[PDB]
Amino acid sequence: RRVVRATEVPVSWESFNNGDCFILDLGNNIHQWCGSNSNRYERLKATQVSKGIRDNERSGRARVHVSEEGTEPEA
Amino acid sequence: DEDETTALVCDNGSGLVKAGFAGDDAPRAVFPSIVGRPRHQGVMVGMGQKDSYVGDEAQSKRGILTLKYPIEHGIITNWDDMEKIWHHTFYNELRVAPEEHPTLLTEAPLNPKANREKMTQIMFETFNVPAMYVAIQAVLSLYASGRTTGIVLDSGDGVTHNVPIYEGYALPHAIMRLDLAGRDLTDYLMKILTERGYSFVTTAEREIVRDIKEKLCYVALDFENEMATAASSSSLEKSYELPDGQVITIGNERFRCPETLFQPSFIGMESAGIHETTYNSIMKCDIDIRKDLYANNVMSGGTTMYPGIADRMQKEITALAPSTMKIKIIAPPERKYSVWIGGSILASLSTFQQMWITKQEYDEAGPSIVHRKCF
Amino acid sequence: ETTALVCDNGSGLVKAGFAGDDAPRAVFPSIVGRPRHQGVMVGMGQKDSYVGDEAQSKRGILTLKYPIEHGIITNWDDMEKIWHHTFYNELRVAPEEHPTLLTEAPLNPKANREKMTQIMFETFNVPAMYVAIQAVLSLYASGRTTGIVLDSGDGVTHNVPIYEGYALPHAIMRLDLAGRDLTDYLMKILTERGYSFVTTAEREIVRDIKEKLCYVALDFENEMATAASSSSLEKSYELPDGQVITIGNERFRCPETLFQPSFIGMESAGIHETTYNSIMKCDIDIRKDLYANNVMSGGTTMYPGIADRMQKEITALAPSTMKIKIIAPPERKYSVWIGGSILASLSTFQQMWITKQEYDEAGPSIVHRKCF
Amino acid sequence: ETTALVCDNGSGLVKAGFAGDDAPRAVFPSIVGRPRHQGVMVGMGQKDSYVGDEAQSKRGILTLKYPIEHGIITNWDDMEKIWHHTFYNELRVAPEEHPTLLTEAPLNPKANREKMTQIMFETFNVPAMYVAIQAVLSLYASGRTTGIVLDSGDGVTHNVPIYEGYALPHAIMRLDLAGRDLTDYLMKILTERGYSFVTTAEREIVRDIKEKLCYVALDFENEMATAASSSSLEKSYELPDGQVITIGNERFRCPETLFQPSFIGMESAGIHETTYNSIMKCDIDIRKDLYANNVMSGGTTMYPGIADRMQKEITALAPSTMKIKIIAPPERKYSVWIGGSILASLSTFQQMWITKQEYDEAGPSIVHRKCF
Ligand SMILES: Nc1ncnc2c1ncn2[C@@H]1O[C@H](COP(=O)(O)OP(=O)(O)OP(=O)(O)O)[C@@H](O)[C@H]1O
Ligand SMILES: Nc1ncnc2c1ncn2[C@@H]1O[C@H](COP(=O)(O)OP(=O)(O)OP(=O)(O)O)[C@@H](O)[C@H]1O
Ligand SMILES: Nc1ncnc2c1ncn2[C@@H]1O[C@H](COP(=O)(O)OP(=O)(O)O)[C@@H](O)[C@H]1O
Ligand SMILES: [Ca+2]
Ligand SMILES: [Ca+2]
Ligand SMILES: [Ca+2]
Ligand SMILES: [Ca+2]
Repeated sequence: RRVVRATEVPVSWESFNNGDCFILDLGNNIHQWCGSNSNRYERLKATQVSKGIRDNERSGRARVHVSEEGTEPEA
Repeated sequence: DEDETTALVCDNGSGLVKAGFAGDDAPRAVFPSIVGRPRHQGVMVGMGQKDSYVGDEAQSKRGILTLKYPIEHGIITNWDDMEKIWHHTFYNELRVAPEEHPTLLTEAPLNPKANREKMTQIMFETFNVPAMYVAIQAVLSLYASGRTTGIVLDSGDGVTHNVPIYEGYALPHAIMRLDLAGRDLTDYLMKILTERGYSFVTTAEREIVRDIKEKLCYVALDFENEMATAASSSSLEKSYELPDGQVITIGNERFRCPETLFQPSFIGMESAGIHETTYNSIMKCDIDIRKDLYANNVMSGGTTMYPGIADRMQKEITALAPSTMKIKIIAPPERKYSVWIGGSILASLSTFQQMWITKQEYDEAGPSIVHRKCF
Repeated sequence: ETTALVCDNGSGLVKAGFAGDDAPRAVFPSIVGRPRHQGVMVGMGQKDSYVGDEAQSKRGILTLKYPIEHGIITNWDDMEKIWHHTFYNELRVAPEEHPTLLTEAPLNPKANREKMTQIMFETFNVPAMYVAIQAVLSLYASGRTTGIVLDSGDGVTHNVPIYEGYALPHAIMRLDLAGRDLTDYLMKILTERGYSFVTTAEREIVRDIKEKLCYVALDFENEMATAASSSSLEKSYELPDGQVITIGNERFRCPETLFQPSFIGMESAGIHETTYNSIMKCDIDIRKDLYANNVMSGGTTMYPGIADRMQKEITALAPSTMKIKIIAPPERKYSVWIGGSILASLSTFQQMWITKQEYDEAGPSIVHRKCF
Repeated sequence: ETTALVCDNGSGLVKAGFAGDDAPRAVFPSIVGRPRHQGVMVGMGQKDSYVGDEAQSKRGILTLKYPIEHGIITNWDDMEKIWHHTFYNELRVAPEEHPTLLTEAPLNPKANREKMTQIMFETFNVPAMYVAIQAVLSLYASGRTTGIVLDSGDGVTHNVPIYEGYALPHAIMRLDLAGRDLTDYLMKILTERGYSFVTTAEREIVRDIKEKLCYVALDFENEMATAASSSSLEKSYELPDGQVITIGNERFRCPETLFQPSFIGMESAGIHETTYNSIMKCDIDIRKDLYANNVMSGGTTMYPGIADRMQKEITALAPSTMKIKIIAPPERKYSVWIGGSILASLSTFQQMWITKQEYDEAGPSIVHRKCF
């Protein structure tokens, strides 16, 4: 809510909930999934962590995708 | 995290004023920006007959008042009435003294400079706030969505503008503005309601036509097939109840009114629709950043609250763009108040405290400090 | 115990990694970008200078400057930014532990060598350092000790004769056209089809068109005849806006600027006969091996048919009493790094390092006597 | 016995007249207007397409489209309407009797040349035809055979070096901003004074404001300082609805987009250094007169003070060991037509015509061998 943090969670559909936000890292493609009940600050933190993990760990050799419910890509 | 603040966010849009505190999830006072003055003879002495009514009480007594909007297509016209509006929203709605609270205000792009100097002059001299900032509405709407890359189509009651921002950097040469919004849709609906014999001339009748536009109108997916369906059958007709007890019915006028947004030639303007305005807003940007801007179309404002406008927008942009591109359109359900929500974010950020225009900067630099600090 | 670093500073493509590896760990273009619009999304990690492939990603909203032009270091602060991005962001290592091996252009001025020594030893505080030459390290990458090297990267083209594992400074020659000038030529000859590319942001798009779709014609005039008559060689490319362009005779006209410099107006010689001009400047008795080892290096040797056309053009104008072969390994675009990796990992390279304490009581002049 | 015709098809202003004259007979803007409302009063001369200055007269009730954009013909049927309106209504001549001379932009695609040949021979049935270049007729109007020509009209700006009476195609460059983009930038920078112009009907009013009240500042920052401090340069204009606008510092900020394209977000070079970029691309021997003959042409060279600012900007970044002079004749907005009228009226031009029977047994390909 105020102190927003990231935690590594194992890769499964059961780990997803609607109240938080999620960052799926698949190498050259990074997907940002936002919940419907997710708020403003963790959306901003998800965007900031996404641009950080693109431009620092991969040095811009990635493409960040933003999606929500119903608009999930094929990846 | 982000540090606390005692700032106020006051979206002073063309139809509504949305005022509240920074850090909160919703604006505390939402009320339409009108000033009502009586046009009838007051024969009953006493009982507090005011010379002017402001806010929601002006909506309550609108039959015996003439109503004026001091904001006309984003430009503030009558400064005394709009000063009365800020006095009402500081003292009567929020019930706070502005002397110990910074204030954040909103403005459309490509407004005249004299709006910014006069807004600076009445905020610093009259109310004596300790700080001020003014920001673009579409930047604040993109703050609300949480994204950084995207084109925002912000359409209030007076101004409909396209702003593309790639990463953190806006492109000022690609800013489009069109004076086609809910005022002109309300006036066009008032024109086409005479085809069924219903006459609406006064300002309270303009408020009633605004209510029927909010409550019944919708965007058709394809205009000619929906016109043939409405001509063939009578299933599309719907009813509405006047406050005096009369009942009216409307058919094709449900979808002919928002079609002015996609075809402005109904009201005599040769400028093209909002879809082509979005398309050449994308085309005026340079070639490397079209891919991300197609997939992050964001709408905001009450004028984007029609049902079915996202599907028509998707079909028109999918027709205009080349077929290999994926086009995604973001329409959150809280997009009416997204300007204020992003304002609460931007007032609540820790970085922002070294961009407040303080009192001493205004005293040393005149009202022209705001163009060197803001935008 | 510690591992050395190899860093090949190319004119438009810099390679880096650890010693003892069969491929460079990071390949990224040496581009320093600066923003050209104002950042209204404040507090969200906006930077005054984007460097490396990060600048390549958001290349539309930046102006891009090359710190090395024509193989020679010119802008030094941006070059230090390339080094800071290379050590700290790319390789993710501290420079204080690892010795660093660099590569220099042939016939570099000595002041550039002294300043490379000074910003390596002072700014990053390396424990050991060494400088070496592109072309002889490409020859060690070819497994040979005697031969000509045509090193044609992004800035210049160098022709280096080497005998007994050492270059011959009278006979290295320079020809100033490479893939940057080919990109500008392709930028010129797409205007007749109606496609416009005028700024530095879409120059890498034209470079990608050059990399994906180009080939060297073995004979040029009949290829004009077949391209004018038929349309079998016309192929399409997908721009990242989604517009599809189509390329006909301009696919192979762009390699031919190397053989005909008068396509872009300068009076100098083509790439085939300048090797003849270099090899006539050498001594007679060496030439029997010196023609036989035709080492090709650089990323502008990736074109298909460059070897057969090179063999034909050398065989036309050399005397007919001698056999000519052209060699072109598949890893010759990384061969300078492969040479740096094998030289940094040797059992005899520990005494050839320039240590910190040797730099302290000699200053920036010990690099001349040891890198020699 | 018959008289030839000169027809310079500008991107926003088309000129036409008879050969051998000191001025073009008809100058009118190249627009095609179409009605946007329903004509309820029938039988009173309503047309489905107004063309020429007639569309400029009743421009309030029309939508306007430019058939030529960026110097290149795009919409062809509207261009046929333009040619019909030149031949029949303006000049009041039958096209079957008079030969016609045409002008094109440099680096014109070949298909446009063939299509101009095809519609000029088939539709109107001319007896003779010839196609020339803008810049060579601009140089012939100046009485020179070697020089740089800056043709900056309404669509595009061209820098063309010409040596020995012929252009150098490797050094011609096209910078794509002109008076249309200046009109759009002035349309942008009149909003802050509260004046709103949006549609194409009032774009011509902004063009008239740009023509009547603009000037190039010799130095920009002190001009901005004196505009901010005093009010001696603020002047008024009378709009045709009776309202009076006033303009201050925007009088000189809008010519400065030619020197600074970053005002409209274009990353490309300013107008002074692209001529330098053209002149280094020429050969080293022929620069000495080429710097001396600085020929300015086009309607957007008619600002007061553009020549002195141009002299200052060239003299700043050129080497100081040579003299820069710029010529600017007062008739330079019609100089293409003057060069065409001199060229058509000669005693050696009757053999250079492309006659009808030469078009018959060659098709639309004889223009590739005769207008060169
Ligand atoms: N497949 C390809 N086809 C065409 N050109 C290519 C290809 N691959 C790379 N290039 C070009 O090769 C150049 C990069 O090669 P290389 O890495 O050897 O150069 P460099 O080390 O930066 O240059 P220099 O030796 O001048 O310092 C660029 O101009 C690039 O466009
Ligand atoms: N006095 C003036 N000051 C500034 N601009 C002017 C003036 N007179 C004309 N122009 C502008 O010059 C342009 C037209 O000039 P000109 O006739 O040379 O161009 P053109 O032949 O139509 O263009 P192009 O060569 O690109 O085809 C228009 O933009 C017009 O507004
Ligand atoms: N549900 C709705 N359907 C259609 N239009 C709406 C709806 N709600 C609000 N509007 C329109 O939005 C306009 C005001 O929107 P908003 O942007 O919130 O206020 P402002 O324009 O003052 O900033 C009104 O003119 C109204 O016509
Ligand atoms: Ca949560
Ligand atoms: Ca609004
Ligand atoms: Ca190299
Ligand atoms: Ca012209």
